Amino acid sequence: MLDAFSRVVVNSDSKAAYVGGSDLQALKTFIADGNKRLDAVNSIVSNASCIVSDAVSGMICENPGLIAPGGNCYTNRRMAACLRDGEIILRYTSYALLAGDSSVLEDRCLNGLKETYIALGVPTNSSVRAVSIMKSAAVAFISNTASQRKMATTDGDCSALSSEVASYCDKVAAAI
Amino acid sequence: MLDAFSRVVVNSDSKAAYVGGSDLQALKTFIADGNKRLDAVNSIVSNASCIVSDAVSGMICENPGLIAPGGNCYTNRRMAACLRDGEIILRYTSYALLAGDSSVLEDRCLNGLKETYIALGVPTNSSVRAVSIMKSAAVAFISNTASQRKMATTDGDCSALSSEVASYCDKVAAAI
Amino acid sequence: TAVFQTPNYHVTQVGNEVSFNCKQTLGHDTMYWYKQDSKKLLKIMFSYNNKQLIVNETVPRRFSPQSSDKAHLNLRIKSVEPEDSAVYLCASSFRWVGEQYFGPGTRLTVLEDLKNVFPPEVAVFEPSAAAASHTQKATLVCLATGFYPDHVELSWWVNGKEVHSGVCTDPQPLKEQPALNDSRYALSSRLRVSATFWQNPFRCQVQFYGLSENDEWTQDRAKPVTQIVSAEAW
Amino acid sequence: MKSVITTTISAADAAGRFPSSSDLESVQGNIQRAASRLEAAEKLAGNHEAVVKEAGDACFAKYSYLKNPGEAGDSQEKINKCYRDIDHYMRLINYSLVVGGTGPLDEWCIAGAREVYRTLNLPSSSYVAAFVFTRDRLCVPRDMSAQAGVEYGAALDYVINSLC
Amino acid sequence: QVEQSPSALSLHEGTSSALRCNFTTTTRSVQWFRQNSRGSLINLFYLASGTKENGRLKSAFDSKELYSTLHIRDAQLEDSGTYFCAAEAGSFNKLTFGAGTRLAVSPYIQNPDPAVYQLRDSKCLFTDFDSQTNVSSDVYITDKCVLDMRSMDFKSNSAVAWSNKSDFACANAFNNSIIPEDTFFP
Ligand SMILES: *CCC1=C(C)C(=O)NC1Cc1[nH]c(/C=C2\N=C(C[C@H]3NC(=O)C(CC)=C3C)C(C)=C2CCC(=O)O)c(CCC(=O)O)c1C
Ligand SMILES: *CCC1=C(C)C(=O)NC1Cc1[nH]c(/C=C2\N=C(C[C@H]3NC(=O)C(CC)=C3C)C(C)=C2CCC(=O)O)c(CCC(=O)O)c1C
Ligand SMILES: *[C@H](C)C1=C(C)C(=O)N[C@@H]1Cc1[nH]c(/C=C2\N=C(C[C@H]3NC(=O)C(CC)=C3C)C(C)=C2CCC(=O)O)c(CCC(=O)O)c1C
Ligand SMILES: *[C@H](C)C1=C(C)C(=O)N[C@H]1Cc1[nH]c(/C=C2\N=C(C[C@H]3NC(=O)C(CC)=C3C)C(C)=C2CCC(=O)O)c(CCC(=O)O)c1C
Ligand SMILES: *[C@H](C)C1=C(C)C(=O)N[C@H]1Cc1[nH]c(/C=C2\N=C(C[C@H]3NC(=O)C(CC)=C3C)C(C)=C2CCC(=O)O)c(CCC(=O)O)c1C
Ligand SMILES: *[C@H](C)C1=C(C)[C@@H](CC2=N/C(=C\c3[nH]c(C[C@@H]4NC(=O)C(C)=C4[C@H](*)C)c(C)c3CCC(=O)O)C(CCC(=O)O)=C2C)NC1=O
Ligand SMILES: *[C@H](C)C1=C(C)[C@@H](CC2=N/C(=C\c3[nH]c(C[C@@H]4NC(=O)C(C)=C4[C@H](*)C)c(C)c3CCC(=O)O)C(CCC(=O)O)=C2C)NC1=O
Ligand SMILES: CCC1=C(C)[C@@H](CC2=N/C(=C\c3[nH]c(CC4NC(=O)C(C)=C4CC)c(C)c3CCC(=O)O)C(CCC(=O)O)=C2C)NC1=O
Repeated sequence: MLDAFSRVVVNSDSKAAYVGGSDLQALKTFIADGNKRLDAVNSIVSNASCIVSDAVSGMICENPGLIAPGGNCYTNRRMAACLRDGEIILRYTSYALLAGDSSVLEDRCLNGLKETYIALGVPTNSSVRAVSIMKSAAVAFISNTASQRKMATTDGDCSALSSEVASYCDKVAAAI
Repeated sequence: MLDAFSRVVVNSDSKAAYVGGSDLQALKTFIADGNKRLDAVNSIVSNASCIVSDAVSGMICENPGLIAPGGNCYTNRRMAACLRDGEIILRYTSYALLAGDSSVLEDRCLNGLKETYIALGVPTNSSVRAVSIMKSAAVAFISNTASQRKMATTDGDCSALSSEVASYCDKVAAAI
Repeated sequence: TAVFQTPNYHVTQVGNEVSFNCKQTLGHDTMYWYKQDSKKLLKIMFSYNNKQLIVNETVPRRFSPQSSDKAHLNLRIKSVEPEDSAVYLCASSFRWVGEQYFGPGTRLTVLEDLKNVFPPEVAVFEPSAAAASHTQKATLVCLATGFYPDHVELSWWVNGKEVHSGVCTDPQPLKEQPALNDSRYALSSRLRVSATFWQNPFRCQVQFYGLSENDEWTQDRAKPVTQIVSAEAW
Repeated sequence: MKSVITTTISAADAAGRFPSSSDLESVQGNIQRAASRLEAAEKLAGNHEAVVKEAGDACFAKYSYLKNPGEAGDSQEKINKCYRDIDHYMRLINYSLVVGGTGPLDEWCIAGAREVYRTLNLPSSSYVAAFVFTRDRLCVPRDMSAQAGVEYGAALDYVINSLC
Repeated sequence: QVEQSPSALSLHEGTSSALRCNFTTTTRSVQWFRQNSRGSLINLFYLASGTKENGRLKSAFDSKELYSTLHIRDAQLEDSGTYFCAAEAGSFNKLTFGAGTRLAVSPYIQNPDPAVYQLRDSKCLFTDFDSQTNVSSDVYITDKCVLDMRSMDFKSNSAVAWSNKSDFACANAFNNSIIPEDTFFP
């Protein structure tokens, strides 16, 4: 996996070039927003259980056929499977967010996921309803606009970070 | 793998229904013929060596090209391979018969067998001549009509069981 | 919110086929079909949880109920028979804990001969002069006569505003020719107002539910279809 | 699906063996005990709704605090699911009594159950309350025969012991 | 099954009364409805071995004694209808209904003015009588009807009687019935 700096270095390398001055100033911007980024990550991981059962309960909320016989959240074993998968995806997008790169999300989690699901019978339109709910639960927590819980941070615009985390959730909703 | 009762339960479950009264009486019929079924299984396994070398010798009997250079029973190594495969299939159909379900025959023995054979070069028209001979060796022993050996059982009609064991042999002859 | 059920009334002839529909906009997951006899006694016919029928109380083969959604339940009856005339009530509830919520119902009359269906004749009488001079109040009277089956809804409309203030429609109808097979019914209503209100220069309206396009009318008399028959006065 | 027949066959399959006397005796035991577990199974299947309903009432009687806002009974839809879950469990007990082993309980309701309930805030104790009530409520010979009481009570103890 | 008493009930405005309903097997809960004139079942109570109050109605359910009652206090005219108990008795899979109780409240008439008028047909109304009087072959006599002007707070029992035969006039229209001696005929 790569992070923000390794990603700049891989791109510089494809041209056999030392790191541009433009790229250095981008990276020092990355560094300037270091602490906002850490607060972003902290606001997701401190609420991970909330985010994952919100999203799965919601998925089932909008389509109760999932928990009728033959649906993929039917037994306790499949419900627990789905909760684990929600948790796993959220973990790899919190890696992405802390990394500044989607490298690890794509490499260690999304690669072959679409196939695995096709094989198992896991409804993909539903996985992405869950992931899209997690997207909003998460950008709420980042932006500190979640209804039932706040997290004291200093006053600033965290919108670039929220958009980042939403772009990683969309990478997931697209891998399948 | 499933057996007769687990199979009734899986079917009941697909409708989220407790086990019908009709199904219960079918199962108590299964139980009523319990002891005939055990005699059926005993009459196959007590003769397994007979059944398997009858069938393979017969396969070779009707087509001696199998044991000419290039045929698949040519060396001692391939002949012994074929005897093992005869024995294995007979074992999985005696599991089927004792189970009341073809679940274990299909899951642990037939799955990918057709492919494996295509890969190895194993003549499939011949495997099924052998399996079809085993079918008759077996329903003979069940029905106690084998020429050179009898097995003292009480007087009754074991025809449903024989048909069962022939249906499992046909599942094999069809998997390839 | 409520259990909604169509049609309200239905007349058909022995051998036709009928179909009632019930839906419910409550959060519910169980729906029932009850049959109310003419002795005012309810018996359950069918119950449904999700798509799966869970109660079937030995109804004859003609009655067949179809559910699509958990908020929908329909019932089709084929080869309708004369003893099937009753009120069909759809209910709804949670399966395990909760009270049953009912819907308006569907009265189904099954007629031997389809030509027994007559619409009403609506006639408004005028308030007595003595009444204005002795009670300082004037009382109007409406009469709906010679209809069958008793599937009618009577209202009073005064200058385009329906008035349920000071109105009294008879609870049960009056059979015109008792002991003469299916008698035709008559039904009176009253609208009392003040002498001043009448003095300044009303419409008695009777909605009737009869035959539909699902019935063959070969008689000379005009087809007795669902219609509004109203009388007026000023 | 764990059961006498499946357990025995797959012991033999693991060993490369045809069925032998141990295997045939094992099935014979399945024949002997058949007739009282199927009795339990039929009595349960014939009265599932009343059992489910007494059990759920007993649960919410023992833990009235569950009906508070924020608890797992703060809405009519949630209480109704609770009785639904109890019914799922009793359906699986029905299966367990018909198969002859705890297979159906094992795969279809035990497997994910601690994680699922940890995550939807469903106290383990409430289900234990409902199964203990059902167990103690059973009455011999009123409700079923003695050796069917044994089978029924047994599956209930198994499901109880999976929540401790 | 489920026996509900009394079968019918004729109460004066103000009277209080009770309806009982007895069951034969163990009952998990009881539901009381009132059926209005259009035939919808209005839910009154749903209870399990307790008491509940609602306005002028009060219900109770003793599960070990297998009974349930409905009490009506200070009966108003809006309380008329057919009243039903349903028990979840038996195997708790269906509701069993009782036979019904036909309940009818007749208004208390502050000041009675019994009379028999005649109505002129645009293109006999025995109004304003006292609720103690009852009414009765080509003469068409409808049963008593209780109307109410909620503006004037004035209730009035009226009956109506018509025919086409010219031999019959309003003078002795209500003759099979017992009209009060004070009836004023114009
Ligand atoms: C994500 C944006 C948030 C929105 C909701 C907002 O309105 N204010 C926000 C966050 C935010 N944080 C800072 C600055 C800091 N964040 C800090 C904690 C993180 N740095 C760490 O080392 C650790 C983990 C070990 C963190 C969790 C810290 C220490 C700072 C700097 C000083 C402080 O604020 O206490 C800013 C900008 C303020 C700044 O000076 O950068 C904003 C907007
Ligand atoms: C398969 C049909 C056979 C045909 C060839 C026939 O004409 N008679 C036949 C078999 C048969 N067996 C019984 C009844 C029993 N079989 C028994 C042995 C099996 N039960 C076991 O527990 C064991 C293994 C451990 C078995 C091998 C037993 C004990 C019985 C019951 C009593 C007995 O016969 O000794 C029947 C029907 C007779 C009945 O009462 O069911 C038939 C037709
Ligand atoms: C009953 C004893 C409990 C007490 C505590 C209470 O007050 N409510 C409950 C039950 C309850 N269950 C859910 C939702 C689920 N229940 C599940 C287990 C169920 N599913 C199965 O297949 C079987 C076993 C085979 C079991 C027993 C599962 C998997 C779910 C999630 C899917 C769903 O049906 O919603 C709730 C809702 C919890 C919420 O926050 O919405 C409640 C209250
Ligand atoms: C949850 C939001 C989904 C909804 C939609 C649904 O109905 N079922 C859901 C999820 C689900 N996932 C499995 C089983 C697997 N998921 C796998 C991928 C995850 N495992 C990983 O290590 C990672 C990260 C790299 C991912 C993302 C894999 C692999 C499996 C198979 C292994 C397993 O535990 O079964 C299931 C169960 C399907 C079944 O019947 O077995 C469900 C229901
Ligand atoms: C016998 C009736 C067939 C006739 C026809 C023939 O001419 N050759 C026959 C059989 C044969 N089978 C192999 C080799 C394999 N058979 C395999 C499947 C079996 N192995 C299992 O575990 C089971 C049960 C689940 C099955 C049914 C597999 C796998 C092999 C490959 C492994 C091996 O021992 O070679 C051969 C030999 C082909 C060769 O030249 O290697 C023959 C001749
Ligand atoms: C059924 C229709 C239903 C389910 C059960 C939910 C699905 C859902 N959740 C959405 C957003 C969301 N979830 C959370 C976490 C949650 N909110 C809190 O304040 C805390 C604490 C928790 C733990 C329970 C958050 C923060 C959000 C943020 C957005 C919001 O409006 O609250 C959501 C919206 C998706 C979208 O924007 O399209 C859905 C559908 N919600 C249900 O209604
Ligand atoms: C070459 C043409 C030839 C071979 C060598 C045999 C092939 C064959 N066997 C058939 C049936 C069969 N085999 C057995 C087992 C055998 N018979 C016994 O009594 C005992 C003991 C043994 C051990 C040797 C049995 C029981 C049977 C039953 C049927 C029968 O007729 O005996 C068979 C028939 C297949 C069919 O029905 O199409 C064949 C072709 N037989 C040969 O002729
Ligand atoms: C497998 C599903 C099985 C259950 C488990 C039980 C569960 C059960 N028992 C009941 C009924 C019931 N059971 C008992 C117990 C009891 N009575 C005695 O004579 C002996 C000494 C006692 C055994 C400990 C009593 C006392 C009652 C009546 C009390 C009541 O129902 O409120 C009832 C109420 C329905 C009814 O009245 O029939 C249920 C639901 N029923 C089943 O079908």
